[PDB]
Amino acid sequence: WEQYRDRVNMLQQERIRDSPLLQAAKENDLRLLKILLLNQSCDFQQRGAVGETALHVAALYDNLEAATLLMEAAPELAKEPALCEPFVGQTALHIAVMNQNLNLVRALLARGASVSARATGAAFRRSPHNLIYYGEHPLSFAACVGSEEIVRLLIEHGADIRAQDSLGNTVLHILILQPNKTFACQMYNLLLSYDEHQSLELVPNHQGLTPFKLAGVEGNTVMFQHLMQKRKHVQWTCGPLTSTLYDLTEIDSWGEELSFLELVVSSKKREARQILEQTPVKELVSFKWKKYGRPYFCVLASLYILYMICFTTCCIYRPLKLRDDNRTDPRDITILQQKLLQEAYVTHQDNIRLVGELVTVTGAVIILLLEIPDIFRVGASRYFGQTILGGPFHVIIITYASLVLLTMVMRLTNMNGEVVPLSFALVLGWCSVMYFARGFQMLGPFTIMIQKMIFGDLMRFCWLMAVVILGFASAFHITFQTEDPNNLGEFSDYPTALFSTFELFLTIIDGPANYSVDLPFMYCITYAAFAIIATLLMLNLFIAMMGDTHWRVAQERDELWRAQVVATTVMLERKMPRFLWPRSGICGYEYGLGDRWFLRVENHHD
Amino acid sequence: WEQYRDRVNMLQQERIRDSPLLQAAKENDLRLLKILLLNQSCDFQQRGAVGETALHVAALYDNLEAATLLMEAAPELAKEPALCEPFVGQTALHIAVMNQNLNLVRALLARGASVSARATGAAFRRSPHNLIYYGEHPLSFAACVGSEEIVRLLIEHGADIRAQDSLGNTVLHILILQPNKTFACQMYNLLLSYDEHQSLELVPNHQGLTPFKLAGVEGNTVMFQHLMQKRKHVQWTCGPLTSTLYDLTEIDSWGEELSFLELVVSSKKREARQILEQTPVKELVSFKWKKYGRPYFCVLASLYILYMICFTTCCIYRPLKLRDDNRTDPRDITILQQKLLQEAYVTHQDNIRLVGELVTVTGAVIILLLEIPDIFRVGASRYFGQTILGGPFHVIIITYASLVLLTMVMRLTNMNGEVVPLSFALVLGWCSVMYFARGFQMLGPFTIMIQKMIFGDLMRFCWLMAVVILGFASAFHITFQTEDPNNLGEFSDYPTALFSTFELFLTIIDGPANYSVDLPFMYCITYAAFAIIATLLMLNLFIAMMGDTHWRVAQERDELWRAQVVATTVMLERKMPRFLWPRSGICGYEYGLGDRWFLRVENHHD
Repeated sequence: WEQYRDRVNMLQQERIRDSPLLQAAKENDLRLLKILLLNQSCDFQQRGAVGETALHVAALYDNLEAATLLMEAAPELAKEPALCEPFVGQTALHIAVMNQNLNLVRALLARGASVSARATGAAFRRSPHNLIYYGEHPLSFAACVGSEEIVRLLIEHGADIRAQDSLGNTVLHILILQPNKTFACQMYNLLLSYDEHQSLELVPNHQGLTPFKLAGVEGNTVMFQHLMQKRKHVQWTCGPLTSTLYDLTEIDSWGEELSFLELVVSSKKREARQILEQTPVKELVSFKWKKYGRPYFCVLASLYILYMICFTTCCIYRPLKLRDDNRTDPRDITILQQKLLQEAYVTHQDNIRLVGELVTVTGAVIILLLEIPDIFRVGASRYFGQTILGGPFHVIIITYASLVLLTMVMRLTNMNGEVVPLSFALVLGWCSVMYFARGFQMLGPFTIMIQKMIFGDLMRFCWLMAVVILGFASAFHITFQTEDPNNLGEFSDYPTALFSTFELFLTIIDGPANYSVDLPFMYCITYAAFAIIATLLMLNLFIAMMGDTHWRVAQERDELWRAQVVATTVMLERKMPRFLWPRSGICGYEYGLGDRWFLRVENHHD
Repeated sequence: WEQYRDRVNMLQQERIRDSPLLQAAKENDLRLLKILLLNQSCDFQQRGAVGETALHVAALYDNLEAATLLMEAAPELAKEPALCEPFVGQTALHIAVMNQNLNLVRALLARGASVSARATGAAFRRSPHNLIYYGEHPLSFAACVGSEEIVRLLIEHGADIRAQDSLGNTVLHILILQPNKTFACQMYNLLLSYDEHQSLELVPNHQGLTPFKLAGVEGNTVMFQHLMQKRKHVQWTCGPLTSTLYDLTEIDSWGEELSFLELVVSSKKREARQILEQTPVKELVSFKWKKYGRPYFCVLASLYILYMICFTTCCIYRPLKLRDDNRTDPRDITILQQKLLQEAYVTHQDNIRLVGELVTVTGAVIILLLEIPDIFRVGASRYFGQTILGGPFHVIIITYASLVLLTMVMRLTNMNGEVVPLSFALVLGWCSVMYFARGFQMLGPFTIMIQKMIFGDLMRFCWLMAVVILGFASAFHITFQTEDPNNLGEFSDYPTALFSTFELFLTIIDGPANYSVDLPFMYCITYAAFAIIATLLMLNLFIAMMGDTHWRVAQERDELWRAQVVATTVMLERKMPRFLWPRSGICGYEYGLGDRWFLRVENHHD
């Protein structure tokens, strides 16, 4: 919260100016500081707003001389941390490390500053309010500021490289989370130089992520390449051809419930799908998709299309009889009604439809039993919100299965009105065939474009379209409110006028005309204005903005489709039985590499 | 006027060649000048067309030797200015300063040229006829030509830095108005070096603008950054984090009736909205919008939508009865008429509609008493013409309120025909909901695109559209003028033919066909030509030009939407009560900075 941080800095500067010791520490006025520190009647434990000492203020404003005379006067101030909520564990060593002062860090370490101090304040937690996240320990601070000498000098004073913060992150995790990806790899190597192993690279955080899995999730492609330099083995280089064995242990994750690939492809960060196009991963997912994933996806698409053909055939042949009562309203055109449950199964064709309806019911039950554990396995927002995992398609297939079971309930209890859930089920279940467009380069990018338009600019067109429809529909309705509806019935009542104005917006019905009668002139003026504003202008502006969007997100559509193919492959390997999905890669016992499994990549370089 | 300036130069060169003294001053022929100046029977006060002396002609053509021999011969020519209308106050010192001749300026200043001479001619006023605007005094001329030595030497001779021209502009104002923004900041610093204070930077012009407010209005972003360097205070720099206090005294304008932000966002210059994206301003307006402006705008949008729902409901349930007379015309389809005032309020539902109509009337009265003082506060052209301030939306909401009160007048006086102002009021009042699209990133840019298309290429499409409609409608009308209108009635008379050709232009009605009868062949030829030229070609050309426009002004649409958000925030703070809008920023009495208010910006720089 910006107001809270501003009010904290208000209090901090007020208590710095209010205390002469903190004021002399902030400025370089060492003289008044000297007369203050020759006073032996105080322990120099004066605190600011957040409980910081004068050594913290001297370290903050880079006053090395004021700081060193403070520790000659009071040597215990190096151990003292700040106390209040934004700075629960900040010491002067943290400020000296973050300011990258070698002499100040040496001077604090000479008098006994703790290297294991945890800055557990709210200003150091991984928060989007905070601009940086350097961890809690001075070693992670030194690794993140890029000062290798402070890292070496802290390790020589006993800084734990295995120290974890409140999120469970070690120094490797925090180094991966840095935006300065260039020298973060060099600092990663420098911290790996003191590993000595129960290795630091295999330590997970509180989310269960190792630094390899965290670099996969966060989309750190530079750190991913740097980490897979240490996991590759060049077999031979014959001319331009090079054979390389890549370790698949931390990528394939064969004996793992939650795999590296699933964590990469279901990550909420945009650059995480750039991990899927790196050298060990792209070849692995390409082999998995082109060898097992595409035929199984085609088979599942074929049986789902046959299932929807059966459901459509059962919908067409649904049991209807002639209506019992007689029509008194001339506007009533209903001639048929639903049969009762006893009347609906007295024919051989009715028994065939019963077999098909049982197939439809057990298919909806199969869909629910196959996707409810997938809701319970991951986050429900992450299940239904990810374009890559198939979120809206999961929404509409669960809705289709629920509508099919609701139609079964209404059929068993003789409830009239099955046309409503049957129509929603037909539309949604057939639109769920567009999930299987992911398997093809032609159809998948266009389906992603359709979804991006639905949740994008069609939604923003709908508000202003409803505004124009409401105004012009009310004008059209009150224009024809005094006229005979038998001559022009497009605006006879207000819902009909709203629907007619919606249809005239999209120009899917003709303009209401009757040349044998005299129409109101306000209809002519209002419809001319509606034709200029809605038809000629807002439709084609929406079409042009859709064309601009289609030009602008074409690349992102392509990475989203490749990530959708990877997600489909991961889901298919996870959910299908293991005998249909053999282990990818080759085992490495003949290479002297143990029971590990490897991917062989042969590449040509000039 | 170019003809006037050309005729002045005609006269000027005619009187330069006509007088031997001015001719000898123009050329470097110092010999004939010497025989002229040894004549002691003349005071050498010969004047040209605009009353200039020979010293002016010598300074114009960079004749230093002729000028100094003129000043030895006639020393009083340095005091003499030109006299006529384009050069009312121009002296030879002005020409010497503008030509950047150090020796000539020194020679004029040695013999008593006035440093306080005001060039009040028409060639020096701030005019779009004039290419440059350097002010009226030689100090502003020296500041604007970029010669720092002439500035220093004029101040050493007593040039007033607080001198104002006819527009009230000081040298700081004129330095801001220069297009050469690079060294204008250096000259601004050089003139601020002699300020000694009642400061020069706090002096307003005749428009009330200080140089800070003028740099805001004119969009001088370089001068704005340069002026906000002197109004910022860096608190601390801890690692990559920097905390800076920015002064909000000349930006927020809390106790001022016309604020800096309002003057920036309602400026008629295009680059002024680039002021709103600078470091102290963008954070301030973002905090103001995201903390108070967006919820108040959402609440006002919700109550306006509820008000239009009430107005639409009162329009739907408007009092109508069966018509008294009988229909003799078979083309007449009117079955209902308006009730009288005594007949319209004899029902409980009629009383509910009366309550809703009173709500509608008091809402229109609230709209008028809320926006008429806003017309009187600013320029009416600037109120109704600015896209950023909401000009056309103000036009249509004032028109809607006027139509509602007109409908009240017709209802009270039993005037038939309320459907016309009710229909215009319904369309315009519902289209006024699109004003509240400014609060959202989805809707606001698209509404700006709609307005830019309405006042842009739809207008230019309408003329050629009316041309094609007139020609083809007249051809269609005279084609079917001899035919039976009961078989094809689209072109029975000329307004119907015009409306039908308008609808066939946009393809919102079908082509007139009747296969049971024989149509004229000229209808087929003319409609084929109309379908090729108007439908296939001009519509899609207008759509393609709209798509090109949508591609080309997308960026400008984005700055216009951000400026609209700033304008909405400024209007909401100005018009709502002060207890709903607390003062932005933090007070600075604990920083040793007085009663000023500051914005704290914490930024990260690597």
